[PDB]
Amino acid sequence: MKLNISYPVNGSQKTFEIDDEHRIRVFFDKRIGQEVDGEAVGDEFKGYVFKISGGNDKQGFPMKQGVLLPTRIKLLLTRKRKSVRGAIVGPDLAVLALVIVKKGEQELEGLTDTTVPKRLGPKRANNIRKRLQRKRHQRALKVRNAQAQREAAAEYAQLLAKRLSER
Amino acid sequence: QSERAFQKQPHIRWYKNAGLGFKTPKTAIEGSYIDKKCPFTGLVSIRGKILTGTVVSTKMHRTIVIRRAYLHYIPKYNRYEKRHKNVPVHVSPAFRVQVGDIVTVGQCRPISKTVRFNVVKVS
Amino acid sequence: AAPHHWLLDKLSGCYAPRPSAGPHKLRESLPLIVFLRNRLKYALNGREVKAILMQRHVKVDGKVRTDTTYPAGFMDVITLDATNENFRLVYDVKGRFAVHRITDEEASYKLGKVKKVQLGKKGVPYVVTHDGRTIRYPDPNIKVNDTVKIDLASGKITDFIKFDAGKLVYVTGGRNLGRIGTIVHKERHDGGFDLVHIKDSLDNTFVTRLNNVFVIGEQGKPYISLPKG
Amino acid sequence: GISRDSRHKRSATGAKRAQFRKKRKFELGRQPANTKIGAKRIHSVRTRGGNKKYRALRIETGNFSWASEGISKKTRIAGVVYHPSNNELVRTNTLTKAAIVQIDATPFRQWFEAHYGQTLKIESSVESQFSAGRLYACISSRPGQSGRCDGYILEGEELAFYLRRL
Amino acid sequence: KGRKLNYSVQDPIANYEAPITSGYKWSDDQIDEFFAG
Amino acid sequence: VLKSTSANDVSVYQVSGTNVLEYQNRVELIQDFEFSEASNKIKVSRDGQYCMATGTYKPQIHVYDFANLSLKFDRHTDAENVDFTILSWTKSVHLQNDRSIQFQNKGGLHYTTRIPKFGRSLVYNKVNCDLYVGASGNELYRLNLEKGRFLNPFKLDTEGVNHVSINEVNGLLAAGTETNVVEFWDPRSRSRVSKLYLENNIDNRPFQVTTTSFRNDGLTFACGTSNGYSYIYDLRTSEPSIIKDQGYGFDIKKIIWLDNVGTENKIVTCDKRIAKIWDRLDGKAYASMEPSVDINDIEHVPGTGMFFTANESIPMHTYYIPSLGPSPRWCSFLDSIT
RNA sequence: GAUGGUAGGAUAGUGGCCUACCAUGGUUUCAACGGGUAACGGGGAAUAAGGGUUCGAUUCCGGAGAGGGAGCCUGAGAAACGG
RNA sequence: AUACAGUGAAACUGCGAAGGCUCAUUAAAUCAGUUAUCGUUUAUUUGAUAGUUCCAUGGUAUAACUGUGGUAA
Repeated sequence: MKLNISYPVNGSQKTFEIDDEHRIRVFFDKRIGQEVDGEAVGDEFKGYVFKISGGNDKQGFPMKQGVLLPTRIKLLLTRKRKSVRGAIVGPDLAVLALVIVKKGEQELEGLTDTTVPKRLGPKRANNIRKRLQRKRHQRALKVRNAQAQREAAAEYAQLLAKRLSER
Repeated sequence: QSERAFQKQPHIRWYKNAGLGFKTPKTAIEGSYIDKKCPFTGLVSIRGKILTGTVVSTKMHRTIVIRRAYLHYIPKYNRYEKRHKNVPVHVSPAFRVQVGDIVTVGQCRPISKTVRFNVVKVS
Repeated sequence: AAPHHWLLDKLSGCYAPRPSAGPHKLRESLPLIVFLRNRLKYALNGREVKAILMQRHVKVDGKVRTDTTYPAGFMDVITLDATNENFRLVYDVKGRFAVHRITDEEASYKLGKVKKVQLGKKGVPYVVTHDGRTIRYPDPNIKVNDTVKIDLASGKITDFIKFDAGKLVYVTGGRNLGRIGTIVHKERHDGGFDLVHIKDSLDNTFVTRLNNVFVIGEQGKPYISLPKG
Repeated sequence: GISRDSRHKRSATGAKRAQFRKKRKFELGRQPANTKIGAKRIHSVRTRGGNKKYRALRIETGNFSWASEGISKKTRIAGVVYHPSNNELVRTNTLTKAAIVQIDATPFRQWFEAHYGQTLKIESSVESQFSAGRLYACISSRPGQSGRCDGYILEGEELAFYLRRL
Repeated sequence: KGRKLNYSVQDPIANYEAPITSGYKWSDDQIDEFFAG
Repeated sequence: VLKSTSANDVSVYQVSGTNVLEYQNRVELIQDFEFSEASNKIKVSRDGQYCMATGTYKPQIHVYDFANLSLKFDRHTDAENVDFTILSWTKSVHLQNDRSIQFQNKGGLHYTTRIPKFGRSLVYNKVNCDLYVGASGNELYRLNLEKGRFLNPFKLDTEGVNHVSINEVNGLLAAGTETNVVEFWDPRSRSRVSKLYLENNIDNRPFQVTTTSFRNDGLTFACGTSNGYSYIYDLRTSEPSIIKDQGYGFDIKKIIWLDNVGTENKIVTCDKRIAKIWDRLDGKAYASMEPSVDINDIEHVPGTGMFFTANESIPMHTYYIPSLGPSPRWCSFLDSIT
């Protein structure tokens, strides 16, 4: 199997082609979200814990989180009949995705000891932290719209009053 | 004058006038008859055209079957074959129309599958 | 593919210009392309009548309204800025759109038949016409088929012509479409063939409908000027 | 529903050989949503542009109107005992227009005691329900079209007008 | 009583299902000695 | 691990409840299990898959494939339904709230016929193939699927019948009327055999029997009421019974056995809000299945310990009991998650 | 549902358009209802031509169909040539 | 022109395609005009048309993008 592993806070991710499936058999019949130990997948990474986060099997088909039935099934997604592998991992995964949420006993020259930075700082004002002439013009046009319309309406209602007095 | 459920009443005793040269009798202004689809109190409003003729049958209630013979200038066999027409019409509280009885009707708001006319006059 | 009213020569094309939506109906109007291009011939084709519409010479009913298929119906005063062109277009005696030339004090107004008077919402009397000028507050004695006179600078009714026996009426509709003379007879029926009847040179008689006729003035004094021959 | 057209049926002359047409969009008969009592759920269906139509199925908060003063106040629903536009409709206890349904009249008690002082001029066979709690009231509004349950109370003449029936 | 109880024969349901020979696993004598009383 | 409600020293679980980190540890079993704000009636077919759930507004048919964990289709039927059965696989017969009857096929809507009066219940006969339909009045009708005729309708008492069922191993036609009489007809003779009367000790008002059931021994009969009172019956001293008042007691609608799985002599009762389960020969509650909304009816999947309700909310609840039995082969990791 | 009445449902609303109840109606010799084609032809459906007298300009034959019936969705407008 | 500044592959966007073949034979029910809809829907065209306020600016969650990959696709 191949194991994709991601250390999210440092920003690191790498795949590891692990053969010798009795190392793999710790993950078997454990669906998405349930944690795992490093102790029964490896010896050189002990004290390790990985939250699984899906994985494409051979024939490339993804698993969506938490349905049932670790074979493939035909569901309705974003609505048409798409084929989707079950959330439970068994013997026939090509890659399996993992998030390491605690470093254990050995440094990794791919994951721990090497890291990438972020993209770019914020752009919004409140995101950087954590117009008034338009406020003049809006209020002035609003009070002028009132002093035009609400006076002109009564100014022809008084002409109706003149027609009613003359009639 | 109440043989059915569900508050047989006018729908807002009540009285109105369609105008346009057709009288409303005094029991149809102030009387105990409901006038659900008789256009003088009614719920319907008047429009369209007004047709006149005698009757054939008034067997069922709220069905006035008018006859209407009219002249048409036939050019084909150069003689007038005589016309005949039929139209069902709802009642009014002004005349129990029997056989004969040339009456007229005004077009309004299809009531059953085939009636758009309701009696407004008897003479 | 054309109507009869446009005075459209047959050797013109294949597709006829449908007018767009607007004040008047499709069946009682001519657009600006059939007005300017092939009737009084200020253009030669659709490209240059769109060019002068983008230049905005037209001032129909005192507003510009730059559009090719704008449905100018009855007596919308087409105003053109260059050479002070003021055109009131009415019906002739054989169904077409006779476009009379008028002057500025006559194109400062128009008239319109009232269609209905309503107590619509909030106690406001109400009046509509064939271009749909919903203008506020006429007198209570506006019946149907009377004639308001629009201001054409603001929208207000300035003068009013009452529909009664002995008024000068214009007939636009049916087999009497475009006749003037308004007096042999009056006959209001109760739903059809109801009208005031119109004379001829030998004072002949004619039948039409109420909605297919509308008043333009008095017996000898219409304040509209009319073309002659 | 199915249809709204005379083409599937016979006229006043007795014609035949129909075989007419594939039915259009504008013969649209939707399903009859028999509105019941439940928790308030209104389906917001579309028609004719943005003409949203409120199709109520499980409405409760009926605004029923005190007749002699015209006081439309809020109450619950119990059940319809008589409605012979379908005599099985009262067997199944739905809620349609012009039905006579029962109401616990406790806010009408509150309004009477609030704008008259004392508790109990009004008719005796509705004073019995003033005492007990359940009064008869007939639905005016259309939950299948406007989605609401409004109605008017039974007061005297209309009361006996229905009580002699059932 | 027009559409009410048309005692006619209808086309698609005339062979919609098919019967069974033995049917009840009991006997009819077991019916008689089941609810004699 | 899904949470469990408190009970009498026993555990139950719900999947697709009104409440059912949770988004990323979702425990959804059947995708698109939600209707248009209510539910009419759900039942599971005789074979190991293909459950059918009737609709609420623009009512549908909603066949779910159990070996695909999702929806197959939704045939929007013409009227709102009350009762139906399934006739194996693809055929099924329905009757709506109006007096009309639909025959769904693989293509769907094979016929629409009618009955002269408004109907309330339908059952099918496996032997000689006549569906019996109970309606309002003197009238309990037949539609035989052999030759499509009509049969000589069974003459009832005054008001009618709320439920009809035939016995399976021997065919004893039940008909739960309004005047407490159960009106057993014989599917052989087309005549009555008995008119058993139902009694109590409280006698609030003249209750009407609404639920009838049998099982596959052919000797007992489960009876209901319009009051929340289960009843058992045998031929052995058929005048008394054993009774079960329920703590809320409006109208019991679904009483079904456990006659094909282990932990025997147990029966499920179900009224409008609660569904409980108790044991025979004592009348003591094994468990109960209290949801957060009312119940339109229920059903129990055969061979295993799971239940499917039709309720008045947007989804339907499924109830798993890990002491009545296991979870089935298509749900065979429910025992691994909880 | 034939003909109408009362009420509800659905409607964009009128409407037996659909359902409960009720009445036994309605069209017709003053042509009901039914019979077919030079109904690949006809009805102005329209232009007419300065001599062709039923050739001589056109809209429409009827409704459907996007492999086959069924169900659903979108939109000012649809039971969509494009789901 | 050290927070933007022109060319611009590929992505969101506004719109485009805005009306095309064959098959079974309907007698004013297919069609044409006309009456009406205070019996009704309506984008666009046009004319009109808004008065409730107790002790200097509001929140994370997704793209495009990077990076690790699966699958014959």
